[PDB]
Amino acid sequence: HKILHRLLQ
Amino acid sequence: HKILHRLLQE
Amino acid sequence: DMPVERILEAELAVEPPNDPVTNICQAADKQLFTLVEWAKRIPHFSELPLDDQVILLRAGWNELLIASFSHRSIAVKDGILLATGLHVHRNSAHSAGVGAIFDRVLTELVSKMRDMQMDKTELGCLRAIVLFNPDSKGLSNPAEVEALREKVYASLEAYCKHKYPEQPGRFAKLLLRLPALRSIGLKCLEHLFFFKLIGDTPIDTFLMEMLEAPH
Amino acid sequence: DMPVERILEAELAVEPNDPVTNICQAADKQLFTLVEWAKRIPHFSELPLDDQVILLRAGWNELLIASFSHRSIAVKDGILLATGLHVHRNSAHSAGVGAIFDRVLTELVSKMRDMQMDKTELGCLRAIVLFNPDSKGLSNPAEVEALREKVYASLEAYCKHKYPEQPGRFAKLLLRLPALRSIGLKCLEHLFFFKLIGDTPIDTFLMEMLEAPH
Ligand SMILES: Cc1cc2c(cc1-c1cc3cc(C(=O)O)c(=O)oc3cc1O)C(C)(C)CCC2(C)C
Ligand SMILES: Cc1cc2c(cc1-c1cc3cc(C(=O)O)c(=O)oc3cc1O)C(C)(C)CCC2(C)C
Repeated sequence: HKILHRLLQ
Repeated sequence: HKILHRLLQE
Repeated sequence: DMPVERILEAELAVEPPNDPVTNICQAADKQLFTLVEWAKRIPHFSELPLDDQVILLRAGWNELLIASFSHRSIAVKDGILLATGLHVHRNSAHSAGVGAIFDRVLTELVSKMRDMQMDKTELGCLRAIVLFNPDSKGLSNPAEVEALREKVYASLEAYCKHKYPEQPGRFAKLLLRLPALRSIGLKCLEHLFFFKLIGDTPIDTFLMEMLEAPH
Repeated sequence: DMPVERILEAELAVEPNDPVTNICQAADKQLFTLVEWAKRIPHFSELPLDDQVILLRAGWNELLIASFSHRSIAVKDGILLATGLHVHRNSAHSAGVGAIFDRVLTELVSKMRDMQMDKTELGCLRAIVLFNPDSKGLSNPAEVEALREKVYASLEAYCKHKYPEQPGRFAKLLLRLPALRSIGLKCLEHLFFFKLIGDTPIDTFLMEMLEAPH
């Protein structure tokens, strides 16, 4: 979930 | 499908 | 035509030592016979070619039947009522190694049928929509099945608007349980394929036949 | 409130030999764009971050299979990847995934084509998927359910207004969601298998989507 978190802001 | 064909007979 | 009154009578017509799973699996086998009777009372099903009747039932049986026992279980707290009369509680499903799948039935199906109070006509239409699945492979004529589906869903929409005129969302909401029903049926099938494989769980003849590869 | 004009703009805002490794590269790429798309859907960005994560992790494959399928409507017997590559049916078959590929074709692309599903309609379908209240771990399921209800009420009203001759169209749109659900699952099983055999390259975001939760 690292990448997704970063993209979510 | 043996059993199902039989029951579908009518 | 496709009258909801006939679909409903279809429903009403067919209504009925401790691994909890082997009881669950006997019940499914038993209700596969009754599923055949139910199908035959849905309008126009019996007019379809016999091979098509077979295709539809072999693709839909699990969805069709998970829809029925779920709706029966609406008044059960945290459990399921099997067509045998046996109540199976979620603790016992957990204790037997299938708690996750059992809870999805509970949370995505039983309890949502309860909160909306899905009625028997509505169920029956849902199940007719499932039965008339035009994406089923090998159908001699997909269009005709699609057309039967279209008629089921137009009669449902009209039943809903007349009977629950205060709930303009109700129709959509009923149809929007079909994706959960789809995934729950597949996830259940994968369990069954696993039980057959390990072989420590009795599976009766019709259930077993439904688990065979196609011709 | 849930205006279809906003969902539509979301759609327009994000538009762009083992055939499988190309297919998998496209998926990883569009996972980034899916995040951008989701943020433009009304009220999504207002939900708790953890829920945003749950909805995307549960819906991504369905969300993105819907997108490339709709793009592929004018392709004969194939799909158009966001890379620009057209992948034909014969090449999917030749690579060992012909059966799953045909189900995308027959159950999704072709039905989108026959009904001429429009971009607002797609967007609404995909919003409906995104707001999936059955997704496990949601801090508040009711709220996501409510966002879903508003999407499908706006869609219904868009259909009745724009295609008033077609009283069934709305239902028909929603009745693609079961096929989408199963095609998504069956495609995930293939991906878990590619990962396992370890042949096919899988880029980082795709791979992250294939991790176990937490
Ligand atoms: C056969 C079957 C197995 C399972 C489950 C259900 C069934 C199952 C039971 C009935 C009962 C029925 C009944 O008592 O009315 C029925 O009509 O059809 C079924 C179909 C089925 O797949 C759940 C999902 C509840 C838990 C997990 C396992 C054990 C895989
Ligand atoms: C990643 C993936 C794999 C497969 C398929 C599709 C995908 C796949 C491709 C895209 C492309 C995309 C694109 O080019 O627009 C996309 O946005 O999301 C995807 C998600 C996916 O799961 C099909 C079902 C077409 C054939 C079988 C396999 C090879 C398993």
